Amino acid sequence: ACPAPPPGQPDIRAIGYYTDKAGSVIDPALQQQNKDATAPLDRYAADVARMSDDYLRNGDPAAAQCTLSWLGAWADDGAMLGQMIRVNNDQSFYMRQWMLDAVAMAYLKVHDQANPQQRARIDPWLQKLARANLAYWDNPKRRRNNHYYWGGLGVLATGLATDDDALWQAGHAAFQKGIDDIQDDGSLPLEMARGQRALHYHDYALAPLVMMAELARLRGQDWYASRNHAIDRLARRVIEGSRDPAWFNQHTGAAQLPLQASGWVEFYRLRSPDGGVFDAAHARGPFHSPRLGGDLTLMATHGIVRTP
Repeated sequence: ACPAPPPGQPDIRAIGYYTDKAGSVIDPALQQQNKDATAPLDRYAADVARMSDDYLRNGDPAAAQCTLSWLGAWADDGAMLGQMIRVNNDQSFYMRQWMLDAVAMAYLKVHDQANPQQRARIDPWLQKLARANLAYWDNPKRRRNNHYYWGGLGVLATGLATDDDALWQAGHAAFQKGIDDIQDDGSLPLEMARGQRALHYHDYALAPLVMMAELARLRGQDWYASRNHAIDRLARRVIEGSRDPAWFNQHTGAAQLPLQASGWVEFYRLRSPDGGVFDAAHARGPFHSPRLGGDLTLMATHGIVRTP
């Protein structure tokens, strides 16, 4: 049957772990403190991705029903709509954005099996989560780096799964901020500030944008073109940096930590002129990222959704 959903807590208390302004040197103790305070959150994101994956893999509505049941349970519970407790930075907000990405993607993947009683309980929950996140970004004091783009993913997914065109435009807007931040050398001036993790965060900035561009395709919309294919520039710099960190290691004062490019390559393999460049990355194996929707290999090959 459907296993019992964990109780949904209406509060996030996450902890920051970078020590320096570059957001590069992890404090392993504060990182293990966050891993323990966000393990219930991650376990649910993994569980709703896993079951949404299972429905895609074999069509079985039971996995889609158990996914919808868990989401509606956490919607009833008002999960994550509480106080985002500030320990040493905005990690609790970040965590809500990433959890929104996971649950909104997982809803999406199983949305063609939802009763009208499921949508009515799930849709206002995701729309509250999304508008709560957008409100953080209404403040011009908040620098719109990769966090803005990751927030865009879940906002956009909610707008698409709830048929909310103001949330769709909001997502599209963050995507456009991404593509417009991409310089002619393929870099991103704010992620170039991450020192050791400049490459890492370039990759981190790409995955949501690519993923946003795929949700666009679900409405029959090609956003990969924008700004003289600026996403091709950013993708180029990431994949040619996962093998050759020399450019980042030079352009940043710091030496890079090796990168295995994220599962966005699963999708961009099918969209670039020479998808062959992504053969090594592809071979590193089936990519799973709940925050990015789950089984990216599955969704790249057979589609984020079974039916439109």
